[PDB]
Amino acid sequence: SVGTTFRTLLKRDTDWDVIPTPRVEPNVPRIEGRRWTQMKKLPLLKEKEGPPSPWRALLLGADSEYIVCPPGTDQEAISWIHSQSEIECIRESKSTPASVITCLTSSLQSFAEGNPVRSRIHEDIIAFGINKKQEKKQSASSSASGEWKRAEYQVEEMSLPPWVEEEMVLLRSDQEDNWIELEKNAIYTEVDGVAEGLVDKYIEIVGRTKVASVIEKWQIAATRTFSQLHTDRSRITACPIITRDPSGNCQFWGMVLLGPHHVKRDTDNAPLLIAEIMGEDTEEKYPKHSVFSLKVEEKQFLLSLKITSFSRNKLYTFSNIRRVLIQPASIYSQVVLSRAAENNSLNLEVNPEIQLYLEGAQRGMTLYQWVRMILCLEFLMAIYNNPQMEGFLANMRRLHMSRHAMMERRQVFLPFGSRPEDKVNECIINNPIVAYLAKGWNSMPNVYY
Amino acid sequence: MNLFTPLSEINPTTTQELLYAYTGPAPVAYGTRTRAVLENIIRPYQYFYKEPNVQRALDIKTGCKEPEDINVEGPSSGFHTASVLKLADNFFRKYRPAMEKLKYWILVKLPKLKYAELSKGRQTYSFIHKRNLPAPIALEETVEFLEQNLRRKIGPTLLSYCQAIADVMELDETTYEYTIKFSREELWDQMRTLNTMWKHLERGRLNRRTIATPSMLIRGFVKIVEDAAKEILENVPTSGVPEKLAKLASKQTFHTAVTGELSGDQEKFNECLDPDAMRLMWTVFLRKLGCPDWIMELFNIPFMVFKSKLADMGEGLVYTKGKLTDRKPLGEMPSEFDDLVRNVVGNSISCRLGMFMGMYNLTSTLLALISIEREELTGSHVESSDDFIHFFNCKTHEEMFKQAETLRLTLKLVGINMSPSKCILISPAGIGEFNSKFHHRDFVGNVATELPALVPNGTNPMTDLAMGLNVIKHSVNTGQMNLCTGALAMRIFNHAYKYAYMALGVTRRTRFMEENAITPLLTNQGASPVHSFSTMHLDEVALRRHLGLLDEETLRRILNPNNPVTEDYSVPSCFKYTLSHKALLNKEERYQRVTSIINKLFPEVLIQEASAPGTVESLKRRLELVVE
Amino acid sequence: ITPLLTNQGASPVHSFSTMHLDEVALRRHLGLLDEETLRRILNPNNPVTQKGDPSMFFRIENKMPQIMEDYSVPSCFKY
RNA sequence: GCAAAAACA
Repeated sequence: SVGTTFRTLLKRDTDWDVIPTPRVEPNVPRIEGRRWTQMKKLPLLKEKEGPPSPWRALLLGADSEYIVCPPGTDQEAISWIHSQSEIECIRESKSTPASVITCLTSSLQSFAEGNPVRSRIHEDIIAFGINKKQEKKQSASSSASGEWKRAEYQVEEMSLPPWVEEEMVLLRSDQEDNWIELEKNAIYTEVDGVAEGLVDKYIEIVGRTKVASVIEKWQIAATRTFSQLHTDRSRITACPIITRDPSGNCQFWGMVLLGPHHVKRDTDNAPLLIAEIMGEDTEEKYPKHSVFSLKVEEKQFLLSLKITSFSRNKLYTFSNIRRVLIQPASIYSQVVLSRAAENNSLNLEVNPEIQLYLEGAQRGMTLYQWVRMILCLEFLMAIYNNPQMEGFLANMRRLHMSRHAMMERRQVFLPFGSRPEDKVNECIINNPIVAYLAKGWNSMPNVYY
Repeated sequence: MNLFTPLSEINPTTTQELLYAYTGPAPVAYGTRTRAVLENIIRPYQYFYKEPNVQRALDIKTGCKEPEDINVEGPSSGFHTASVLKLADNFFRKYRPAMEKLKYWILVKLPKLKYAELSKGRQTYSFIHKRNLPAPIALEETVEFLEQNLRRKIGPTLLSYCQAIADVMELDETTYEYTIKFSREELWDQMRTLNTMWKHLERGRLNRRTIATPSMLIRGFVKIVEDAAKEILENVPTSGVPEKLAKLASKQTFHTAVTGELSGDQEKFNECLDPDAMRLMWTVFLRKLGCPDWIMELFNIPFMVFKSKLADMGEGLVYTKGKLTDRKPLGEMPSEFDDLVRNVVGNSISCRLGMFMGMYNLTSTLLALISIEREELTGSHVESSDDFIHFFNCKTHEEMFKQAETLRLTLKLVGINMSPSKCILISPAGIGEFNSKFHHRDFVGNVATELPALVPNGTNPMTDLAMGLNVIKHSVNTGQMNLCTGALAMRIFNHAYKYAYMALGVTRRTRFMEENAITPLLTNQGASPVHSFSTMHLDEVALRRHLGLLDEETLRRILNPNNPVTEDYSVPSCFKYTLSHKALLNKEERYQRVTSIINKLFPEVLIQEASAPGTVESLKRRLELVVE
Repeated sequence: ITPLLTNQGASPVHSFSTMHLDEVALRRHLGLLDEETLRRILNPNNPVTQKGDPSMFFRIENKMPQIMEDYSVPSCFKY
């Protein structure tokens, strides 16, 4: 049942009554439409011009090394590093003042003295942005002038950096250690043996690479930082990034310092001061990093200090960075099982020549190297995930499908106002790896016969 | 990108899984949603006419539009009434068994659904507390309001709830128990009010989106129409719900014929639909099946209310003088949304024509499907919200072009407006994509939008292990993962599970077990994993005893029913433990007493619903029977 | 020549709570004095406040810890 | 400083 004035309430914002009874005869009209078009040209992605985009990631990535320390606990290694080293600044950045080395050394000494959390010092004021919100707000209020206008935000376009290729080729380097220690599951059936053999082969072909060590460093650093964010503190906490090689020695990748971090919301930022052992300094790649000289046991090391704030969600996500291994493992497993379904023979050592487009040429290369480079590129994409990358990949799936269709001798048709490249291009602004993927797509031929 | 396109031994379709931003943080929406909500509201008014005339479009009410006025070169909101009627007629004539089962649903089990299922919904903006409350709390508060201001007890069926809403909406004055009063116009505006919020964890696009949730008063009507839409959608081959893509993949065509394959998306899918078209569709179906009139009102009220939506415009536009920033409501200062200033109603804003995400994701699909049903469209179509795939099976290339063009025009007839840039048509069939699945020749590839978490869920060791292994099993079953991926993922999950429960390295739990000579006998304790790829569907305790890795004495110790601490296929044990201005924390505790006395007296509620007529004090009838 | 300074006729930069703050530093912080003009006002080689004789300077952690060179008072308005 | 159409600091 329905009321009386309730019907008026319903009808006051529509022409028809509660139960429409149109008086027009039901018919579908004939409307003139445009003509579907066809394309010979694969879309050519525009390359944004401007300054090369710097390295914007939580950790260093390729330029990541460690100090070999005598075997012992984390405290022993930190004490050894603090008591056997002197620091002198090489490169100073206005983003990260050189005075934060005092905070880093104080944290090292406190951790060596069995105190992972230490009281605040004066140098911590400009190290974690303490009272920076109030400072900026009061300065803006004092210097405010003019009249209000719309926010009209803007994102600066940046070009493809030259170091992305250097990053890709450096993460390929062989390593002495396996860097991937995953405990094996049980085996009861022969299919379980097949799965475990596939996983072991994948681990042994990607484990001894620099990207695996960088993934381990990222996982450890993010896990240690995340394990301390839950406790609401007001004092600086130190989370060393230390691994062990298969001889007992301690490998010091760096230290991350966590500020007061009075965090309330799950997406709120947390102040961080990340110290890292760098291999080669670069001004245009690390403009916001402060690089210090490090002298342990008459050896040369570069120490990089950066001021960053990083949300709890992102730290939790990067603590599970080991999941990046699945997709290259998927590709490797599919190739291997295809070359087992071809002739009912699981070899587990098949290394086919995968044909790819290299420097605008069609050449083949081994499966193992291809899986390694897939893993490196996937790691770079994962550590550089933002809305630009999401949109770029989502809108590139269609172009990838069209390219596959025209390689498989098929015709691709488009609607009237169909420009699939525009949606990819709108997502290419300043992401280095989005630009790298765009250039890789552009290097391939756009005509197929 | 050249590394993602193999040329030998493997095709780009399978490796397209690499074109996914897995393992990276999902984009997170920051700041005010006012600009996004205002843009969402203003898009449908900008597409009503071929020439953009926003101001003329703010007073259109019913969005019906004449032909030779639909924008064929761009987005076009609104619909054509005659086209909607004809397409609904065509859809009703076809799929007769689906209509018969819809009739069965609407006659038999429609006046049977319990109204308590509205508690398992989404966050609701209470019209009494002036804030957001969980769905069960909102339902309880709303039914208390109905009891207080209507004096007739609400029946178990949700038809009683709908009748109560309709009856209470005719009162000039209402007062809640505190003791706050509501005018009829105030309550009507609250019913019109839509709570909008950012859509979080949304991967796949550059720009963030906002979703809107309805008030609890209209949620019963929304749920009944959505349930009817779902019931009629499960029984139509053109729907996006089931193996439809695989079914169309397993199709053989003529030897020498043109077989197209159109895969595309919808642009401004929620910015070009009008609830009046849905009204016409539902009324046509109901009228041609033969339902009574009260069914007509019952199915038409939701879109009637939605035609007068009052979606909240967030917190306000952002204005900057110098380095300062301020949040200003619309209309305080000029901006690019000045045409909607006249429609500002307090903190909310009125928009007659348009849609929002999260309101009707099934009736929109129904409207698209009734658009599909025509005469010259002799093809196969699968529709799911804003994504679709179409198969063309004709004799001439120009025939295929005409079919595609008339498909686009008919979609525009009700205002679907598929994106020209997102639609790709292949002259020979074999390659396409729909939802996240990918099609290549006779193989269809399911690629997940999200990887499995590969971390413990966070309740207890046994439950977390069971859920993790079940998630991995589901992922491998759907074809998204294989032997190597499954084993690697379960190894990663094992490592994370052991770390999260103090089973790795030196920690308090490990030291406690070591100093007291407690041998770790389970995975969460630190023992070697017992689960394999084949045995990941088995319980840990059940599997260990068969292999002799868990002594029967240990089973007796842990499986003791008299234990201090006590789909999920895990047996209870000592490891099944639960981790430790509102003015509402007291009434959840007193409701706990009500839930505590039950499930101790009634084994029946642990089987079925609480179908006991009356039973206010009447619970004493059972206790006396227990004594007797 | 825009004043940009209190003694040049510009609006006061000092307030009741900012009596202790130096004029040039406060104007630089508030943006009332751009860096290009700061590079000219605070020149240690300006003729206005140039000294008649060279002066000695310390050099912290340098091979030669003392350097003697001509110097001027940094502010051109300290004539 | 993090991050992008404004939130944290």
